[PDB]
Amino acid sequence: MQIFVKTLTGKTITLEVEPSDTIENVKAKIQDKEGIPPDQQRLIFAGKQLEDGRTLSDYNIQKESTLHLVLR
Amino acid sequence: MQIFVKTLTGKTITLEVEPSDTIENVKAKIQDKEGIPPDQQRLIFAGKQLEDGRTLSDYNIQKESTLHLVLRL
Amino acid sequence: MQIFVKTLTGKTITLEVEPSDTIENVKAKIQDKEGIPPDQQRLIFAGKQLEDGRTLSDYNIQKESTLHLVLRL
Amino acid sequence: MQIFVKTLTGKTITLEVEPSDTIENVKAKIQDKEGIPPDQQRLIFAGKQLEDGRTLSDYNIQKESTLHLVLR
Amino acid sequence: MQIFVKTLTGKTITLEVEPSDTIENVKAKIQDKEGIPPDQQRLIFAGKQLEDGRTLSDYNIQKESTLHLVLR
Amino acid sequence: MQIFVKTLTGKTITLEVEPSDTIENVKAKIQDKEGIPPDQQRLIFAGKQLEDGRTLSDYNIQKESTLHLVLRL
Amino acid sequence: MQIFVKTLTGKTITLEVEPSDTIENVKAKIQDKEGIPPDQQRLIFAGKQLEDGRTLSDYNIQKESTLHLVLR
Amino acid sequence: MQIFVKTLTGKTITLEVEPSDTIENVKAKIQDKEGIPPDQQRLIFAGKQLEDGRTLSDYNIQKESTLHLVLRLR
Amino acid sequence: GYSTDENFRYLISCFRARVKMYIQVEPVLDYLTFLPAEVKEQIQRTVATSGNMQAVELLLSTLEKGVWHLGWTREFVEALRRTGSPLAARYMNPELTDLPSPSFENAHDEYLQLLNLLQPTLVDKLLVRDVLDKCMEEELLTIEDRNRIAAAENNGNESGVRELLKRIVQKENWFSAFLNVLRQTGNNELVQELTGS
Amino acid sequence: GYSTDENFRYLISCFRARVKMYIQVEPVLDYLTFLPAEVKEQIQRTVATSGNMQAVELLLSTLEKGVWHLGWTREFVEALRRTGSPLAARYMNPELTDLPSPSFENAHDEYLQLLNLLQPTLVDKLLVRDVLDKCMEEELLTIEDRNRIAAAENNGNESGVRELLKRIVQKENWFSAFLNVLRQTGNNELVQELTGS
Amino acid sequence: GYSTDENFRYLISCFRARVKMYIQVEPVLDYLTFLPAEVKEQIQRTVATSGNMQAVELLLSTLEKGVWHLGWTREFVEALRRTGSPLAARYMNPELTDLPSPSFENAHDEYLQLLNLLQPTLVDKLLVRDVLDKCMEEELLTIEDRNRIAAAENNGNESGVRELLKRIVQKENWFSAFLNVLRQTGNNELVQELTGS
Amino acid sequence: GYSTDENFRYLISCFRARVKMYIQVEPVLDYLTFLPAEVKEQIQRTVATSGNMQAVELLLSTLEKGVWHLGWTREFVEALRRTGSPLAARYMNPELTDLPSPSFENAHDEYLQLLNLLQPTLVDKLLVRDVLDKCMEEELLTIEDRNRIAAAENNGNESGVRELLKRIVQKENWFSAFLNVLRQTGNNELVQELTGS
Repeated sequence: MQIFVKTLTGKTITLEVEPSDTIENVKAKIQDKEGIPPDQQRLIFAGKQLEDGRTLSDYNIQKESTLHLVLR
Repeated sequence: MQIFVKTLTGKTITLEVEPSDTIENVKAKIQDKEGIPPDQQRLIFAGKQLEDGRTLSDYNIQKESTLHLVLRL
Repeated sequence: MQIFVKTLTGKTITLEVEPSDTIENVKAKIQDKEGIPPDQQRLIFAGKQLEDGRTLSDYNIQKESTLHLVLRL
Repeated sequence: MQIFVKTLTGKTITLEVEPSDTIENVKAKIQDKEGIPPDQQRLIFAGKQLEDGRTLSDYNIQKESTLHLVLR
Repeated sequence: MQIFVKTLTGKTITLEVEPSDTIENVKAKIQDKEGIPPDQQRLIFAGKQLEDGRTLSDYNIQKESTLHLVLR
Repeated sequence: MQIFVKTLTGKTITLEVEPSDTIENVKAKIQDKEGIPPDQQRLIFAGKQLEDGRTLSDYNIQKESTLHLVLRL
Repeated sequence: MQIFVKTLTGKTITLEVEPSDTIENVKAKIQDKEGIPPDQQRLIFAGKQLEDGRTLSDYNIQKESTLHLVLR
Repeated sequence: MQIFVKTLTGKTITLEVEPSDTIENVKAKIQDKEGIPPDQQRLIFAGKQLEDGRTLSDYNIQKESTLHLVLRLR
Repeated sequence: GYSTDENFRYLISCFRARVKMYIQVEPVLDYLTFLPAEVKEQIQRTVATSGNMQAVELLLSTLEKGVWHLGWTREFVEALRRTGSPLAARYMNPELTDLPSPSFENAHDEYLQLLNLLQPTLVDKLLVRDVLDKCMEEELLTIEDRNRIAAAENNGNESGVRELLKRIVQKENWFSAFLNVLRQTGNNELVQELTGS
Repeated sequence: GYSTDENFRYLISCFRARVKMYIQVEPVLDYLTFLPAEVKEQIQRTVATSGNMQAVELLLSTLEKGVWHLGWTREFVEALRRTGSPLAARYMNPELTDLPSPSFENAHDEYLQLLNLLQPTLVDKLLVRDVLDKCMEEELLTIEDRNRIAAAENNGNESGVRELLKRIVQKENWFSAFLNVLRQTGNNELVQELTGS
Repeated sequence: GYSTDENFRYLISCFRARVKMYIQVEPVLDYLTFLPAEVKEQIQRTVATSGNMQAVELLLSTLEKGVWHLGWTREFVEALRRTGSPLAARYMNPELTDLPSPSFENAHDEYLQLLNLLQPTLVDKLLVRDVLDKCMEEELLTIEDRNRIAAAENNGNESGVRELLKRIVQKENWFSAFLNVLRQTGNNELVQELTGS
Repeated sequence: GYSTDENFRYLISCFRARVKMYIQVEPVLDYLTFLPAEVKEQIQRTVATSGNMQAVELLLSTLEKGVWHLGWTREFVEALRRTGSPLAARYMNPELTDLPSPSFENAHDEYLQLLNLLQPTLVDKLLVRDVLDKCMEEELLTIEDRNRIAAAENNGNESGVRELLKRIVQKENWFSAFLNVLRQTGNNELVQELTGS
């Protein structure tokens, strides 16, 4: 399961993830791929923010889904 | 009988009941497969509360009918 | 004078009358043209059940007007 | 005179009939070309049940008009 | 200065007139090229009957205004 | 104090007046330019009859305003 | 417990207030948080003033209950 | 901050203002940059007429906000 | 000399500006039995949302386009005749006999414009609780129209006068009758302010 | 022996014209949870813009095209059943054991098509002030509809009736029930007009 | 741009929200003679269906787009000054002379919000039958607006007071005037509640 | 970020579906001065044709493309702030600390689906005639909303409720305020229904 995180800069972040993965692990791999501290990170899916505890299955985020990353 | 229960997040789970079950059965077997407290469950069907006392059939649920599972506040 | 009679199903009947004709005459043409008995015709014009004893000129049915035919009990 | 008889499966059924036949006949022509017993047949035109007693012209069935068939 | 006296038969008729001219003048112009004597035609503009006396200026008949013609 | 008066045919007239002027002068001003006698003249402003004995100042007319002109026997 | 306040500017401010806090407590802490002086104000809840010496326990101020404060 | 005023003609005047500046102050800035005297200016912030005595912070005029300028003409 | 439907489509093309003012479309729909119920529903909406006059334009337009069953025109005209909009019936009548004289059309256009101008005067000085009954008695308001006005002045006398002035301006020879109504009732001041004498 | 979804998509294609007369789309939308609130509002506008019958035509269309979460078909039927339009439920239930006999359908298309013909007679002579109370008792009007009628009569009685005669025609066995309302109520003469005997 | 028509257009853009809350569009439609008889009907229907504010928008929108006879912007403003919405007349004047001082606009803008928070007390403890007559001579209610309040008073006092409050807040200097009513009325308790003192 | 535009053009990209629920586009078009008057008509009709939400989609779309005047974003946000719907003012703000905590956003999506599931219960039992007054005490209805609640109540109570529930779900922290309205009126049944106490 790969999902598309798109940033303000415009470059899209594609993440090889799994429905079992929690939000933090999604935030965790962003550190590796761009060096953005997770505190700054806050993911948005269809106008819904992502609580860190839940997993990708809780939000019905399926294959080839689009995520939004907003900083500050 | 073969009922869908739509949780608020949308992760619907298919059920199989007897078309005249007491609501305690359908409530109980949710947590058997889903895991939310057998009292936190508040089932909404056609804009109506589902009180535990009545049976499924009296609320006139047919097959493939969907119940809405909203958590107790 | 030319009159159109439309039944409930949707078909029309082409009539030949004249304003001094009584309703029974119109119903009489309804007899031999398609075959409904005089007691089985109710004639509705402009939302008015036409009285039998009257004549067309009483209701002012002009040329190529339309009469609605409703069968009775 | 011709009609199209749509079924659930989408395999439209075509009939070469004449407006004088009763609904039984089109309910009997389906026997000759599909074999569904006539009793089970419920034949609809423009959202109106076709009474078996009446004939097709009585329902204003015009040339190559569409017809719906409901089973069981 | 041009007007179009549209008719029942559909053939629009184009009349060189002048806003000084009165209605009977264009009705007289019906004699020239139509052959309908002026009495039994009844010219109409924008849902407004054109009188016997007044002039087209009085009814605001400017460039490229259309008239209608009802007979009998 | 440019003002306008509107006839019902759609034509418009332009006037130069002063706020304390009587309507009589305004009506008489219309007559001089179009010939309609002041008896037949009837002036409507702000949806009311304009009395002859009063002035524009009484009826709060400003410049560039448009009055309405209607006639009667 | 927390309560909301809406100044006649309409703005929503989250406050931390206990029902052990009377009006004299909240009168300054809104001034401390915003700067509307405690004597040039008045509190509007359920369409009413609020007495300075009384506790919010008197007034049935549930958690998340929203206030409004005015400029006298 | 850096706020904008829209005039009737269309051209917008950009001001180097900060929330510490009162409306009298910004009205002077319009005059220094455009030339309308302060007594003639009436500034509008989204359907709210701006009082002369108060400051931008009183009206929650954030940076890059906008103003509408209407002049009591003849 | 053509078929009645052809020149009737012409008449609602020529006099469309007139009859858009004279047709009260809410009750004429009860008689148009040729109109599919999905159209009478739409027109009964444009009456409710976009005003009566924009509904007549829709009604006439949906009458031009689209073929209706033979014999519709006599139904539409008899509809206008007995929903209490006789003046529109004169124009629509394809026999073209009771069509009013142009001076009548010219005058009653002038009186209408005069009524629009003086409306703020009328609305502030006219009490419908005292003028409807005579208007019924003078046959320029229908039972349909009195019910509408008497129910549209429950929210204030003035709002009823707005409705009364919109209705009567469709009746035949309405001005003379309307003045007669005002004169017959005690409301003598208006006619002095309305006819200028 | 087939999928329940495709059975229902078939019925709203067969009985589309039949049912759009019977569905009151305004209240059924409360019960439709699968429909996005973006579309539920477009239909609520088509009610206000183009009348109920052209809104159902949109509602049924937006169900036929567009995949919804499984189990919606039962929700729609229980929407129709308990929104006060049970006659539409029978034509929707893929258990076809409940639809009315063909003679009943024809007997109620005539009784409806007769009601349209006699509509001007009713609108003149009917008084919804004393018909609403007993129509509710005879269970052919829902509390949603009584509010609508009693609020669509505020602009006159005749506007109330035209709203009443659109609500009645959707109910079950209405004609006999409606006449039973008219017989007990003082409107006895309408019966002789409406039944012709 | 030194044209008055174009200046008035821009002045609305600055104040478009304020005027919508300050215009009673039912009366102002009388004096707008230049408006077509059709648009004047559509706006009265927008009052009934989608609220007064979406009607004033239609009134405004149709004013700017589309030319009118020169000098209409004073006909429009004078209409608002005398149809019981004088406060919008203050804003609307292109020469901008009579624009309320920003101290006044801000102070009343929070006064208006104050009433909204005090309606549940007002609608209870205030009764229209004993305040309307006094409210007239203070000149913050017109004959047009008095009838509606007396009309809305029919279905209970509470609906009457909700109509009075919706109506005074458009009048010039209304809060000070409203208090002068209350203190001169038996509701001397409310004036303590309105300003706290 | 770097620039106010690309900040804002991207905030409507992320939160488009979250504000579509929250923006009431009819009143917010007043303050959007930068929008050409011809673009505004293109939206004011989409509100009329295809409901509010499909119009906000059109509005936010027509901003994400097309150059606009400098300071348009802060003009847009100030529109949302003072149009009475501040919830979308949190997301649209190029400043980030305004936007709500993810539990708060979640907690309300639950409080929203609770209405969309219990709406038929609410619609039948709620009476906007008396609950409206306390709804504006909690300031959860604006000046513009109450006009549309009061106007939509013209045709039946149920249309009032169906429109009330469409409004209050756009206010910040409404569920707790809405219950306070329901508890402090006669509707102690609904609060029992909403929260299952």
